[PDB]
Amino acid sequence: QKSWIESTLTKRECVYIIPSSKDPHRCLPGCQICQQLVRCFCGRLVKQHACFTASLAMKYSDVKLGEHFNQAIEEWSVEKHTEQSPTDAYGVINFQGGSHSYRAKYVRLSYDTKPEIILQLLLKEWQMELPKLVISVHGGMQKFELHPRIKQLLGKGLIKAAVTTGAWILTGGVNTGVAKHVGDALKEHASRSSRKICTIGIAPWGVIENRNDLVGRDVVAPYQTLLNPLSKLNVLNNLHSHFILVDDGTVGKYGAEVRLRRELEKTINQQRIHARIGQGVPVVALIFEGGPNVILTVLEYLQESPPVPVVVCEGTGRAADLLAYIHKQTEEGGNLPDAAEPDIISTIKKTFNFGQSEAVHLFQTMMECMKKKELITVFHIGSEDHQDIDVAILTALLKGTNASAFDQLILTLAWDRVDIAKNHVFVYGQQWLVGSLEQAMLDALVMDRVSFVKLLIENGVSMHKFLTIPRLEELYNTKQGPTNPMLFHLIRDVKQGNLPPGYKITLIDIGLVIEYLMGGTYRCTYTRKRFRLIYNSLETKRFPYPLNELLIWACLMKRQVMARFLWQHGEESMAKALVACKIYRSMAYEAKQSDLVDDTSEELKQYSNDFGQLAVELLEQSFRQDETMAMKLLTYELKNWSNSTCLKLAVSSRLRPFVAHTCTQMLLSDMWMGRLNMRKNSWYKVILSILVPPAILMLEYKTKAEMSHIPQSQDAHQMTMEKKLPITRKFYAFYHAPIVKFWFNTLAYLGFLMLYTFVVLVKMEQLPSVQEWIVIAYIFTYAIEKVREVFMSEAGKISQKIKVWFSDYFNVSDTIAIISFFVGFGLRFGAKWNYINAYDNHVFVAGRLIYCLNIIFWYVRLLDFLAVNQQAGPYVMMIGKMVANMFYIVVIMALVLLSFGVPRKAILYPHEEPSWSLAKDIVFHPYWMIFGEVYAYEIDVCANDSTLPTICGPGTWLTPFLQAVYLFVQYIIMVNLLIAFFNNVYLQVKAISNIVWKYQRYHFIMAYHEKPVLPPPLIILSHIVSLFCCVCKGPKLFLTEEDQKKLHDFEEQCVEMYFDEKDDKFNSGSEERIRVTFERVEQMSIQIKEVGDRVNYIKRSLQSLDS
Amino acid sequence: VINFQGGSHSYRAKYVRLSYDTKPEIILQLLLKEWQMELPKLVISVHGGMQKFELHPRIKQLLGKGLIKAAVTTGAWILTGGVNTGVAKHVGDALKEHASRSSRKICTIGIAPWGVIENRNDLVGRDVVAPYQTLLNPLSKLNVLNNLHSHFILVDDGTVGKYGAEVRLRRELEKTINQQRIH
Ligand SMILES: CCCCCCCC/C=C/CCCCCCCC(=O)O[C@@H](COC(=O)CCCCCCCCCCCCCCC)COP(=O)([O-])OCC[N+](C)(C)C
Ligand SMILES: CCCCCCCC/C=C/CCCCCCCC(=O)O[C@@H](COC(=O)CCCCCCCCCCCCCCC)COP(=O)([O-])OCC[N+](C)(C)C
Ligand SMILES: CCCCCCCC/C=C/CCCCCCCC(=O)O[C@@H](COC(=O)CCCCCCCCCCCCCCC)COP(=O)([O-])OCC[N+](C)(C)C
Ligand SMILES: CCCCCCCC/C=C/CCCCCCCC(=O)O[C@@H](COC(=O)CCCCCCCCCCCCCCC)COP(=O)([O-])OCC[N+](C)(C)C
Ligand SMILES: CCCCCCCC/C=C/CCCCCCCC(=O)O[C@@H](COC(=O)CCCCCCCCCCCCCCC)COP(=O)([O-])OCC[N+](C)(C)C
Ligand SMILES: CCCCCCCC/C=C\CCCCCCCC(=O)O[C@@H](COC(=O)CCCCCCCCCCCCCCC)COP(=O)([O-])OCC[N+](C)(C)C
Ligand SMILES: CCCCCCCC/C=C\CCCCCCCC(=O)O[C@@H](COC(=O)CCCCCCCCCCCCCCC)COP(=O)([O-])OCC[N+](C)(C)C
Ligand SMILES: CCCCCCCC/C=C\CCCCCCCC(=O)O[C@@H](COC(=O)CCCCCCCCCCCCCCC)COP(=O)([O-])OCC[N+](C)(C)C
Ligand SMILES: CCCCCCCC/C=C\CCCCCCCC(=O)O[C@@H](COC(=O)CCCCCCCCCCCCCCC)COP(=O)([O-])OCC[N+](C)(C)C
Ligand SMILES: CCCCCCCC/C=C\CCCCCCCC(=O)O[C@@H](COC(=O)CCCCCCCCCCCCCCC)COP(=O)([O-])OCC[N+](C)(C)C
Ligand SMILES: CCCCCCCC/C=C\CCCCCCCC(=O)O[C@@H](COC(=O)CCCCCCCCCCCCCCC)COP(=O)([O-])OCC[N+](C)(C)C
Ligand SMILES: C[C@@H]1CC[C@@]2(OC1)O[C@H]1C[C@H]3[C@@H]4CC=C5C[C@@H](OCCC(CO)CO)CC[C@]5(C)[C@H]4CC[C@]3(C)[C@H]1[C@@H]2C
Ligand SMILES: Oc1ccc2c3c1O[C@H]1c4oc5ccccc5c4C[C@@]4(O)[C@@H](C2)N(CC2CC2)CC[C@]314
Repeated sequence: QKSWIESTLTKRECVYIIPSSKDPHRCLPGCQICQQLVRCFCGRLVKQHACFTASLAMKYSDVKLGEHFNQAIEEWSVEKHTEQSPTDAYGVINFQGGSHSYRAKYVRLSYDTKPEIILQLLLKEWQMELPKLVISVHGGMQKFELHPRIKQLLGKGLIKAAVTTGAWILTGGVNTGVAKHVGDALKEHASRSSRKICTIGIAPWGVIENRNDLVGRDVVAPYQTLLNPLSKLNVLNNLHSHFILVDDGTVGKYGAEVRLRRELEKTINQQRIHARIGQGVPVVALIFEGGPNVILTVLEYLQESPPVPVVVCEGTGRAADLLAYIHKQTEEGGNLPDAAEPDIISTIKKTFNFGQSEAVHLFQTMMECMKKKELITVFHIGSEDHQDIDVAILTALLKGTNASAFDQLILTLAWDRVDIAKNHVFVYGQQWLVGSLEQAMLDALVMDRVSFVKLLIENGVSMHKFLTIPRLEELYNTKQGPTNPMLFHLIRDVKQGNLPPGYKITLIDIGLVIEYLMGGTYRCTYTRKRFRLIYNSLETKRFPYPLNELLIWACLMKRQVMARFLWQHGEESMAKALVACKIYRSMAYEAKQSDLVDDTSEELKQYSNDFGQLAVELLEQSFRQDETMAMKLLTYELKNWSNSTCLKLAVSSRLRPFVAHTCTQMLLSDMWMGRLNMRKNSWYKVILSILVPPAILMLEYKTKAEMSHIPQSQDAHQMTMEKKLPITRKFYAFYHAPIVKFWFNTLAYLGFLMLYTFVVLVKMEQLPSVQEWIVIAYIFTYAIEKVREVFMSEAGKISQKIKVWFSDYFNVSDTIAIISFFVGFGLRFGAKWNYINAYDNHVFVAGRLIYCLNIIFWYVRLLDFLAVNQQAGPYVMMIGKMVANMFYIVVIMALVLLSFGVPRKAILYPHEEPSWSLAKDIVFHPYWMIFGEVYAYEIDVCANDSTLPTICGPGTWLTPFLQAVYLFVQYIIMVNLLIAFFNNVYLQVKAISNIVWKYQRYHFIMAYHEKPVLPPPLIILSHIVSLFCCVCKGPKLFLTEEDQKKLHDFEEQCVEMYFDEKDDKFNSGSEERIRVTFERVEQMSIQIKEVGDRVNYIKRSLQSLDS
Repeated sequence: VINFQGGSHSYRAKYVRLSYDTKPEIILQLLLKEWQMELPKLVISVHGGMQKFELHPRIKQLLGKGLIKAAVTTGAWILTGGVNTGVAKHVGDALKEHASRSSRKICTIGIAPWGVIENRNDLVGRDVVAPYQTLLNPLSKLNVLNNLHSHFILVDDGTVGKYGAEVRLRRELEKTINQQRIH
């Protein structure tokens, strides 16, 4: 029937009508007054039942003929004579808008609803979250009027208890008594926190007004909140979210829900608070201004398994304050103080007039409520006692119901409340079991509870003894937390597609993910021989560096707040940040290349740039402390990250601000020098020493101690271990310096162009000249070296070597230049000569003309040599970026060109056959007009000074007007638009070009450590040796053990200085000092007004003691 | 190194395990040259009662702050009992509140015995960076070292138990510093 409520829930009607006690009121003609006023013992009168069965019985006189044997008059029970029926009510009970819209729900169910059915209602149907706290408020109806001061504290404490725990608040529902003060607390401090606060009012379907207006199946009914003057009944409170309405008889009969509300508390406390915690949901009882039936409710909570605790307030003044006074004058669980019962029972009867007879009956309840003091928490207002009742609500669930501190701690873990756990669980004197704090850590890591991981580490948990292999197997294999939906896609990409449905993840599989993300020759510690054998066997079952293992975990599970926390703890801070920058970057690249409805690539790319910024800020901190030791931090092997290097990790991430940072640029500048001391040399001297080999020995070099921060080769280190440096060592130092390899290739390249310019300008005979064979020998041997750069570069995959190398500009240009040369040399050399006149062989012409065009590639390649300079380099990279940026302005200039050329050719040349010359003529002249050529005497072809007098004809007077418009658009609009484009894009392209230039000095300078000594006409001598030693049989930074110790102390010290100066800059800013002033002046305003009230309590005794 | 299991930070420290009959010139030669320590300008030998406990919160801030600003502004050594019972628990919690990585200037030297200390056999080793736990052992009653010290001097007369051998040697250390020139 498209209604889950109708198949399960229940209305119920009083179908069998028993009249009232004896008496109809007045009005002698008795036959009419038995219908007009006589109520049913149901409670409603006889004309409102309508009783489809007994409607045929009311016509006789009524149901059930007369006197009915007085024992049988009482016989109406709601079980026997009150018949059940389907729904009649559910929908939205939207209150008339005050501050906001304020929707809510209702059900109208029976009394005999089973406890499993009512639990099934709240969770599944109404889409509510299973809570972590139930605050059942209880007090007295209709009494009223807290003070203004106490209204703020009890109001604020009830909210911050519920929004920080995600609690249900069970109220009476109706606006009398408690719920008026519960909702006014919601009026003050809402902050739209009804998403987290779910106040559930359990009222009856009785004393509520406008019950017949709520009649309806799936009806969004409006409901008014106007205080009805003539009436005395109660309305619902506007700031509730859900209503449960129970009817036993009818309007009046003010109790049916006391059992059902209490049975609801039993069902929640039997449900698990979380899918990892065996403890059940706690229930607390808050007591405002109370009553006579309240005392039976408080005692019914304490006498139960489990013993639900009770929180009692004071200051309101009723039975609430009786429980405050009775609990106060009482020590631990003995009978009484001195005999002051005439003072107690007198105080009981001033609340409600009992009169010494059953006021004694209240005292047996007051002596059982002073008995269980441990489960009673009184909140004394006026001495800031126990600090904001939300502490005292949550503390009351820890003092009584004796359980382990583990049970106290894991309860706070579900609430996500550390200030209760720090100040009331980790107190002095608390004794802990051996494995309890470890089980708390395992729960807190899965549940993404960062501030508890911080608390458990400070209170004794060691991650070294904690983080085992099977436990870290679990941390990946949880769905009981915020998981990454991307990790399972990464695992199937490295296991070739096999996916069983259960599939507990192994660490052999995670390592294959890390090696896939880090790329290159990265080898994780999971996929090596030592780990696989001890993984088969299952101390050695622990990890040496646990916080390296969890930092990867937090990144792969996309738990950034956990990752930032686990980064600060442990060693190798700048390295872990660069690894994390790479791991998120690779997952961001996999996210785009994957068919998911949730991209989450911009989230990972932001996370990659956060750790990248941390790496730069640690390098800046290390560079300010000591320049030389910071350059060592860039190049020492890490021994926990696949023997990699902080440069190699940042270059792998393409993290430009690290490579462009002034520390790496000093290191790159010093690797360029080699063992030459180019601070006290000159570039004149390096070039001179290439041409004059004996001039090498007059050059100042660097000592072994001036090179401890520079990585070297293995055999280059052997040269340094031994004015030092005898003769044959100084030749190795010179010719293997990258600066020398450069000029020794540059001078050979300039001599190459001088020859290849000579070849192409001078007449070519049949056989090549001596100059031309030197050219061929260069480009051939130059091509071999380019083949060697491809094969022997970085990445094991041969096709991946290809994709990197064709990504640079001049490497693609070299490929076209090398191929087209031998196409040209082939046509040139391998052609049948004529012997009568050259250039009657069109194959030889085509070969020569390729030389004339191929030489452009080799002059533009001088920009490639010019880009080594600090000033010229950024401009060369700038030219390319400006061409790409101005493309669409130039396209517009090309359409304006064709808009003019086509009509000019059409008007001036009306008698043309189809020819490809027409394509030339519509483009040619209008293009040269952009560049200054007006063609002054071809304008106005019918003039006397015209150089085209035969073109004069019909309508050629239009073309001067066309060309006037053309050049206005080209120079005056489009050329000046293009000047303006470059001006206003200059600074941000010059800036980008500086960083790109500085980034790519790494790949440039680290290439010259691997290039041979000898330039590309003579390099073939070096390729023979390279094949000789390979068939027959990069740089590292060496450190002794006392220099690794001094370096690790430097890395640790500079990280400590980083977080201290970061905290000192935040605490000393103007923004933070104003607000801490703001928060203290707020508290001082509270105290002085409250001390100002105490000193007014002093002057009452001044008038007394003056008397 | 007797590196404590990381709480707030790494918190390294040293130890020696020496005798009772060490000559006063030898113990002075130990602290300065070998452990690369600076000769101080103040020695604050704290003394109190073991295992008693629990200062108030208000008095914990003033006595905590005053002991640090005495030591960081003078470059002082603080001589404690070393073990976590009694005084050194309150000396180190002063270091927890107002550290500001000022262990570069603060050199708290704990002189404990090699007796009542737990995990003494785990510290057995020539040039060994040994790990050391700070877990409150429930069944036990013995004392652990305090994590926020920097140097430990450990004197054994008999064995575990026998709670006094260092009272003479700690006092003879104070004689050697007061015979050295402050500058
Ligand atoms: C004697 C006279 C005869 C010849 C004179 C005429 C000479 C003509 C003038 C030519 C201009 C010369 C300079 C070229 C600059 C190219 C820029 C570049 O590198 O772009 C990209 C090439 O990315 C690649 O993957 C390229 C792969 C193959 C090589 C490209 C050949 C282009 C041919 C040119 C066509 C003309 C050739 C016609 C002539 C034969 C760089 O990569 P990316 O953009 O960073 O993205 C890479 C990553 N990705 C792989 C994931 C996408
Ligand atoms: C990492 C990437 C960068 C590296 C790239 C490196 C690879 C570069 C690849 C280069 C290869 C390019 C093609 C070669 C020429 C063939 C095309 C052609 O037009 O041939 C002509 C010459 O035909 C001949 O038989 C004579 C050729 C003599 C040898 C020179 C070409 C090969 C050299 C290559 C050395 C390169 C090796 C470099 C070292 C590895 C055919 O026409 P014809 O015969 O003239 O005319 C016939 C009619 N008639 C007789 C009536 C006139
Ligand atoms: C200074 C350069 C111009 C000079 C020529 C040499 C060019 C040198 C290289 C330039 C780099 C290219 C820049 C980006 C464009 C990529 C390719 C492309 O065409 O894309 C566009 C399609 O194209 C069109 O919509 C128009 C096609 C007409 C081109 C005709 C050339 C006329 C100019 C010739 C000169 C006549 C001179 C007469 C006047 C003096 C669309 O863009 P896209 O594909 O979506 O990509 C854009 C950016 N994105 C990747 C972020 C989306
Ligand atoms: C924007 C709109 C433009 C129009 C679009 C339509 C284009 C249609 C193109 C058509 C060209 C083919 C038709 C002609 C056939 C060859 C014969 C010939 O004319 O030879 C002539 C030269 O010219 C040539 O040899 C041809 C020129 C080829 C380049 C054309 C560029 C086209 C595309 C752009 C590529 C640019 C590169 C960049 C690309 C990225 C030789 O003869 P002559 O010079 O008359 O001299 C006579 C005297 N003689 C006997 C002594 C020699
Ligand atoms: C890469 C970025 C994209 C660039 C954009 C596209 C580039 C433009 C592409 C244009 C296409 C090429 C046009 C020529 C067509 C073929 C010519 C031919 O067949 O014969 C002609 C050969 O003449 C030539 O070969 C020279 C061609 C003129 C030079 C063009 C310079 C570019 C100017 C524009 C640059 C900006 C263009 C703005 C765009 C609107 C001669 O005719 P014939 O019949 O062989 O002989 C006649 C005999 N007679 C000579 C003795 C009288
Ligand atoms: C690949 C890299 C090599 C490295 C470079 C050094 C090695 C190269 C060195 C020398 C090789 C020269 C070839 C040997 C034959 C000598 C004859 C000769 O040249 O006679 C000519 C004189 O011309 C000259 O003296 C120079 C001619 C080339 C111009 C550039 C010279 C400087 C290049 C290198 C130094 C600059 C370095 C700049 C940077 C510091 C006279 O002309 P012809 O020859 O009678 O007539 C030509 C007609 N034919 C062609 C049709 C036959
Ligand atoms: C057939 C096609 C061969 C394949 C082409 C494809 C590329 C092949 C690879 C490379 C190109 C060839 C290598 C150079 C040798 C040239 C040979 C030659 O003919 O020399 C001639 C002169 O030559 C000279 O006097 C100098 C020649 C080379 C000088 C440069 C190399 C020195 C540097 C170190 C590097 C060493 C070289 C590097 C090697 C990689 C002698 O020949 P000839 O006939 O007696 O006389 C010439 C004309 N005559 C008869 C009118 C007088
Ligand atoms: C991957 C690289 C691929 C390279 C492919 C290799 C291409 C090889 C292509 C062609 C081979 C040419 C050999 C001859 C073929 C038959 C014609 C013939 O014999 O002679 C005719 C030649 O006519 C011409 O036009 C010759 C030039 C053609 C090549 C054009 C440049 C291509 C390279 C672009 C630049 C490189 C860019 C590449 C950069 C990537 C006419 O001459 P003849 O007959 O001797 O007699 C005179 C006239 N008679 C007959 C009237 C008397
Ligand atoms: C046999 C006779 C032998 C000598 C003759 C040949 C002389 C030598 C060859 C050429 C001229 C260079 C001489 C000046 C060098 C200055 C040093 C310098 O600072 O270099 C910078 C650029 O280094 C370069 O190499 C820039 C490019 C020049 C070589 C290639 C020719 C392109 C430019 C010209 C083409 C034609 C131009 C148009 C006009 C025709 C690099 O240094 P930096 O960043 O400034 O920082 C200084 C510290 N550092 C050096 C440690 C890095
Ligand atoms: C038909 C008539 C034509 C009409 C006119 C129109 C046609 C003429 C138009 C354009 C011609 C200009 C060509 C250069 C354009 C490069 C653009 C580029 O992408 O550069 C790239 C590098 O490239 C450089 O840094 C270029 C360096 C070499 C200079 C170019 C040669 C010009 C000089 C010789 C000329 C001498 C003249 C005589 C010879 C004939 C940079 O690319 P990017 O955008 O920064 O991308 C981001 C970085 N990334 C690459 C790593 C991914
Ligand atoms: C409109 C703006 C204000 C201007 C006001 C003043 C001007 C009034 C407006 C327009 C004037 C049009 C007529 C003038 C020609 C008189 C001379 C003549 O004969 O010329 C030629 C013909 O010329 C023609 O046959 C005219 C062609 C039609 C032009 C279409 C509109 C042009 C302007 C665009 C639209 C306008 C809007 C444009 C947007 C601003 C010569 O040919 P012929 O006769 O054979 O000569 C003998 C040749 N023979 C000896 C070689 C054999
Ligand atoms: C959007 C833009 C509109 C303008 C435009 O670009 C695109 O549209 C293009 C189409 C081109 C024509 C296509 C076909 C031919 C036929 C050919 O027939 C051989 C004849 C003879 C050779 O001698 C046989 O022997 C001669 C050339 C011609 C007319 C082209 C001329 C240029 C034109 C007009 C181009 C022009 C730049
Ligand atoms: O930062 C770099 C600093 C210096 C150099 C490079 C850098 O990056 C490269 C790059 O990229 C460019 C993009 C656009 C325009 C020019 C370039 C260049 C130029 C270059 O090709 C070049 C010099 N050498 C070879 C040449 C022998 C010197 C190789 C490396 C190279």
